[PDB]
Amino acid sequence: AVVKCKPTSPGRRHVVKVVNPELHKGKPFAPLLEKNSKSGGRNNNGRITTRHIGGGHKQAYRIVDFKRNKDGIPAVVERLEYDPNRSANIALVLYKDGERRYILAPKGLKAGDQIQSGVDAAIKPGNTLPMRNIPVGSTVHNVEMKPGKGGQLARSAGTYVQIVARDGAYVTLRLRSGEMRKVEADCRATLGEVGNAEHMLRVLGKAGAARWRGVRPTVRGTAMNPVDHPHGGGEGRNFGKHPVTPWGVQTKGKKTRSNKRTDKFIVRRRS
Amino acid sequence: MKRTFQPSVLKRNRSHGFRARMATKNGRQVLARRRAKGRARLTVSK
RNA sequence: AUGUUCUAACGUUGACCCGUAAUCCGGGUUGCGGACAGUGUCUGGUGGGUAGUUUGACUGGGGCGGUCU
RNA sequence: AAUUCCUUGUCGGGUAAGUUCCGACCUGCACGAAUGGCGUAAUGAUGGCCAGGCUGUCUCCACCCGAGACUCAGUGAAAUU
RNA sequence: GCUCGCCGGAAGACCAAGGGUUCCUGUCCAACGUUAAUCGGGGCAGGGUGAGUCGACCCCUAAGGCGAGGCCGAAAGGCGUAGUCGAUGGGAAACAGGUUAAUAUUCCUGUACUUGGUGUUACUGCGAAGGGGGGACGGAGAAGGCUAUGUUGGCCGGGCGACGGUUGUCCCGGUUUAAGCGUGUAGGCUGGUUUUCCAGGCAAAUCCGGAAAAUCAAGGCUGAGGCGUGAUGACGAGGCACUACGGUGCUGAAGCAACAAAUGCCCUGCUUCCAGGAAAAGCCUCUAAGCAUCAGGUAACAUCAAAUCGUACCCCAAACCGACACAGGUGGUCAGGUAGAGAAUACCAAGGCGCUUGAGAGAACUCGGGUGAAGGAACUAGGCAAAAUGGUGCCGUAACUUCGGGAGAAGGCACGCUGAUAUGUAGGUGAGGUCCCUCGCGGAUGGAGCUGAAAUCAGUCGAAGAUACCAGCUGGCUGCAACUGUUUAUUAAAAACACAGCACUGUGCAAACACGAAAGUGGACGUAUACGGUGUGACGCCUGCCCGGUGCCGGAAGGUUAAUU
RNA sequence: AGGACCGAACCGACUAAUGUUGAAAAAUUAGCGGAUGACUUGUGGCUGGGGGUGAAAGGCCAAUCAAACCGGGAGAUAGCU
RNA sequence: GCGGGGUGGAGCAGCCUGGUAGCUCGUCGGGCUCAUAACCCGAAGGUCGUCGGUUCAAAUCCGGCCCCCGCAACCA
Ligand SMILES: [Mg+2]
Ligand SMILES: [Mg+2]
Ligand SMILES: [Mg+2]
Ligand SMILES: [Mg+2]
Ligand SMILES: [Mg+2]
Ligand SMILES: [Mg+2]
Ligand SMILES: [Mg+2]
Ligand SMILES: [Mg+2]
Ligand SMILES: [Mg+2]
Ligand SMILES: [Mg+2]
Ligand SMILES: [Mg+2]
Ligand SMILES: [Mg+2]
Ligand SMILES: [Mg+2]
Ligand SMILES: [Mg+2]
Ligand SMILES: [Mg+2]
Ligand SMILES: [Mg+2]
Ligand SMILES: [Mg+2]
Ligand SMILES: [Mg+2]
Ligand SMILES: [Mg+2]
Ligand SMILES: [Mg+2]
Ligand SMILES: [Mg+2]
Ligand SMILES: [Mg+2]
Ligand SMILES: [Mg+2]
Ligand SMILES: [Mg+2]
Ligand SMILES: [Mg+2]
Ligand SMILES: [Mg+2]
Ligand SMILES: [Mg+2]
Ligand SMILES: [Mg+2]
Ligand SMILES: [Mg+2]
Ligand SMILES: [Mg+2]
Ligand SMILES: [Mg+2]
Ligand SMILES: [Mg+2]
Ligand SMILES: [Mg+2]
Ligand SMILES: [Mg+2]
Ligand SMILES: [Mg+2]
Ligand SMILES: [Mg+2]
Ligand SMILES: [Mg+2]
Ligand SMILES: [Mg+2]
Ligand SMILES: [Mg+2]
Ligand SMILES: [Mg+2]
Ligand SMILES: [Mg+2]
Ligand SMILES: [Mg+2]
Ligand SMILES: [Mg+2]
Ligand SMILES: [Mg+2]
Ligand SMILES: [Mg+2]
Ligand SMILES: [Mg+2]
Ligand SMILES: [Mg+2]
Ligand SMILES: [Mg+2]
Ligand SMILES: [Mg+2]
Ligand SMILES: [Mg+2]
Ligand SMILES: [Mg+2]
Ligand SMILES: [Mg+2]
Ligand SMILES: [Mg+2]
Ligand SMILES: [Mg+2]
Ligand SMILES: [Mg+2]
Ligand SMILES: [Mg+2]
Ligand SMILES: [Mg+2]
Ligand SMILES: [Mg+2]
Ligand SMILES: [Mg+2]
Repeated sequence: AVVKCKPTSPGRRHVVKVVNPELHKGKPFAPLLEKNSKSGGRNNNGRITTRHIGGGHKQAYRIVDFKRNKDGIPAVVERLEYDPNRSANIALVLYKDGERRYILAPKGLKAGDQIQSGVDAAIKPGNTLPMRNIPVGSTVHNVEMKPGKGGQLARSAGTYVQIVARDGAYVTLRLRSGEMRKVEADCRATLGEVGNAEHMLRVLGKAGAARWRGVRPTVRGTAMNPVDHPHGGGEGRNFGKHPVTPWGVQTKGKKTRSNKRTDKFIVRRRS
Repeated sequence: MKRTFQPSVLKRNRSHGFRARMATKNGRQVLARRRAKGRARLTVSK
């Protein structure tokens, strides 16, 4: 549910919170946790390679099952959990053989719901099948791009793909971007949409809330000196040049895709 | 006011000590120069 | 010269086996691509991203104007 | 007008008297709509202006208490030439 | 030595880091010491640091470093796997009293504890480079229960006062005791227990996970404090005897209770929130290969071992960082009284100091303060500076507003002491007794003592009762930036930067993009509700016309046009 | 509850005066701002010079910064003093 | 200081590249209408800022003057 904070201080006036009462209040399932320490956006040369990354809260990594290859064995949803590592919530599921795993939580999934993977699974949200076995027109998420590799497409809160066509060995997918893409029919997908669609309605409200998420400030190129950035310079507010990145490439319209290896799979670009 | 030299024996030894010098070709060139010059104290190691 | 089809070069940041106590690497089996991609030499375009430099003299101070055979 | 040269524009307010301030006017040298326009409660060691209190800020200084300056003994510089 | 003054959330004490003999004694005073020096952190000589338990080392890992092979690179080299290092983090165990000139949880005295070896006994399934558990984790908040600690009474020992009074409702001092071991408490958490099964935990497992059944309800785990013992002891005022008159020797009373009470402890708890909160070993358990009257395991005794290195002294400083015995800088720990909300402030304790030139004088002028007739911003670029305001309770409070604010708006009134209510009240705390019980560290009753606001009424002193210290000036109109934040170390703190929000635009994952001759790495163990770039800058009302130029995007006939031939 | 309020420690640096051969190559005194957070701080680590890092001031990178320091080319060159 | 412009009543061409004044609107005359506007048909109207120079000949080319626009007017 989406709740607007009362303006008892100027940092609270604009805050809008997404509060989900279904989420587990306790600690996560410890056998499926590992550490993931922070980078500051620095590579193995030690240099900043992605700007504006630093600080924020410590976070444990939850091992999420994006492969969904434990076929033929039913699982029951134990609880939904907050995952700091992504926009979607995750669900702890218990397989009938006694194994527990985390999955991405689809829309509508609640504790006690039964799920299954494999060729003979029912066409029901949270069930995973090869897209050969999934009806054309279906909404799916967590879509594999290569068979066995694990889901890579439509994993963010509220996302999904539509299976628009099936032609031999391949299915055509409409992606959230608007791209039409071919994928091998043996690739798995999970029925339904990713949950937590209200994610996008949140309003952080204040500068510090972005700092908590490990985002450091952006300084505009036009606020700099010429030595620092192409936009830098001027006595007063001046510009008078075509917008570019800090490294001099045009940054308002110029296309940057260059991958002739994967062009064959793209039926229609997002446009 | 806080001045530039803030001593730490661990940082001294790790930064400029004999083993640090020996670890790289350019460090070994430092030692070679200092031996050739005939320095009494090759490194900060004490 | 296009178009298709193929596999056998080449790709794989799919899976699985082995070295092996190892998310490296290599070998193996398979799948998927496939003479494309990518790389080398040559070549047109673009290229203040970067570099080296040039940007005259006269002049009732210099600039600006004017001049220069 | 953080923008207006002419300019202390003009008219009104506030003052005995106001090149500043506030409100109008439009004749915009040379405002203007995300190099955003116009508003805006709250906020500000932010710029302007007005009042009450308060005062040695001032008319216009006086006196006092201490540390130096001054004399004595000891030690003992400097720039410069 | 006596007086005086100063610090006392420090200018006292204890450390770490850093330093290194500055420590303690004798001796010397040339140089050092901003003066003299008999003195010294100075010179010279001698002395002084004692550990199974404190720390290091050691075991374990974080970020990170190095890195067999490997991959890559003219060379040098780069990157990285297996590994191996790397604390600022996890991992056994000791306390009290006494002692030196100078060390002490180290010496000594008393009383403990821990881990390993080895042996005798009694049993007995042991076995890991593997599985599982545990270690093991956030912020804020709220309490209850305690204690350190203090206060007062009682008790004990001393006093009966330089000047009126002072055998008391009087004055001064003491009233201290550990670890350990027993107890298992206030409180926290958790149903036990037994059977049967089983696509899981890289193989197995009796372990863990799951499933189905019995059975029964108290099982267990954790835990401050208290209490008991340790302790017939230790310590103890003060007296007494020496004295080398510095100090040693000797002895030794009382040693309780109530109340108050931490920011410490229970508490790694509990409640709640979103930003979702290390790792590995020790440790516990399970088995595999193996071994099987052998090892191995476990228990109980008995012995033996616990090496090495640090340990002086300074440490908010004259010993460290600042060229100085330099108004500077420097992490952690301790936390007495009265007043107070308080770690503010004032005065004090314990403790420590008077800051290494003095003596006079009492000119101008400079510095830091005090007070000022009448006036009251006339000063000045400008109320700059100073003056003023200041507490608590109550009454009261405007425009405007995003309904939170504005607001401590503004303005006002009370305030000391003494008595009464009430020889001390409401409250808090609670002894004995009285009972009850699954007899405890139990319950109920009960109220002794102890503590103790706040108010009203009545008096009363002063010029003045928030008397000192301490402690908002306030209002009106306006520009700019929404706000909190950031910035030119050392002349600019702002209207600049950032910001939540907005928009454009790239990017389909081997993403774009960035660092890298490369291999790789970041982006991200993310996936378009995601990431990157660019502009704008909360919110409200909105954001008009122009594609000629110049960029970009799309097209692709025609012309022109490279290497090539 | 809160980048809430008032206020010590702590972090900072708005005003004045002093100092300016300083007590000090950036301080002191009196006032001043934040003070549960985009806070502050210890210990270790990482990024290297046309390079880093920068809530952006050409700031900072050992009292040095519109291109650090050190050594070398090196007795650079100097129609200039 | 440096560029630019002064052409029928209005706005605007013709200047370069000497001989030659165009365009749209307005004006006037006739029509259409009951009248007016509209609309139709026919006309008139700038020796070209002024003054000189040059040339066989000047809107034109050169110079002065007058007028009206720009720009520039700086560093201590
Ligand atoms: Mg994240
Ligand atoms: Mg942004
Ligand atoms: Mg700038
Ligand atoms: Mg540039
Ligand atoms: Mg400008
Ligand atoms: Mg250039
Ligand atoms: Mg050259
Ligand atoms: Mg040049
Ligand atoms: Mg010249
Ligand atoms: Mg003016
Ligand atoms: Mg006036
Ligand atoms: Mg006005
Ligand atoms: Mg503007
Ligand atoms: Mg627009
Ligand atoms: Mg003298
Ligand atoms: Mg104090
Ligand atoms: Mg010595
Ligand atoms: Mg001494
Ligand atoms: Mg002498
Ligand atoms: Mg002397
Ligand atoms: Mg000495
Ligand atoms: Mg490592
Ligand atoms: Mg390496
Ligand atoms: Mg090697
Ligand atoms: Mg190790
Ligand atoms: Mg340590
Ligand atoms: Mg001592
Ligand atoms: Mg007590
Ligand atoms: Mg506290
Ligand atoms: Mg000591
Ligand atoms: Mg000092
Ligand atoms: Mg001194
Ligand atoms: Mg500090
Ligand atoms: Mg005097
Ligand atoms: Mg004075
Ligand atoms: Mg005064
Ligand atoms: Mg007066
Ligand atoms: Mg008076
Ligand atoms: Mg005046
Ligand atoms: Mg005057
Ligand atoms: Mg003032
Ligand atoms: Mg004052
Ligand atoms: Mg104004
Ligand atoms: Mg602001
Ligand atoms: Mg601020
Ligand atoms: Mg400055
Ligand atoms: Mg990658
Ligand atoms: Mg802006
Ligand atoms: Mg703006
Ligand atoms: Mg606050
Ligand atoms: Mg600062
Ligand atoms: Mg300043
Ligand atoms: Mg101060
Ligand atoms: Mg504030
Ligand atoms: Mg405050
Ligand atoms: Mg510097
Ligand atoms: Mg250079
Ligand atoms: Mg040379
Ligand atoms: Mg020379």
